Amino acid sequence: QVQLVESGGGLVQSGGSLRLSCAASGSIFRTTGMNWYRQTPEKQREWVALITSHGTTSYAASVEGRFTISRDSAGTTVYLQMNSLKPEDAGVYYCTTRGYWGQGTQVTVSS
Amino acid sequence: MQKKEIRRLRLKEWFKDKTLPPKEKSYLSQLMSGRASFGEKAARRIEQTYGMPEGYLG
Repeated sequence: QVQLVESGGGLVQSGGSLRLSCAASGSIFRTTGMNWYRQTPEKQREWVALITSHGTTSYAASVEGRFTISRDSAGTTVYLQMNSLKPEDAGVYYCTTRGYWGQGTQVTVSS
Repeated sequence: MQKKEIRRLRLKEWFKDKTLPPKEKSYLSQLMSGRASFGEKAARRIEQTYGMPEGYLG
């Protein structure tokens, strides 16, 4: 009923930057908030950031000040901009909304 | 517990693994504590705002 597609992952050097995107069916991100999560080698499903339908945001302590969550101009796509990446940001990043979950996209930090 | 409070318990549970948005932290806290009220129209509104599953709050 709702499908979600994460992209923008890949290999990135320590201290580098990357921008993940989440696409969501039915232009739902125009009127609905969402969350990002990640699964790292040690521990599982750790909340990362959120953006509401209002455009208001919050971040986990471990990424606050380095990650920035936003929408594209159309409002249909949500970005998780990352900078100053560290090896401990490596993992599978998932977008979620309304109980639905993307397949995820892998971030590998080299280094 | 009472049905009024279970709805507030659901909200608190949604955010337990999260930080509250600086701009929303006062209103969110009021809803969780009960100093602001929490009707059906509002419950659907909050669920859409944060992307909670439909009917998550009741």
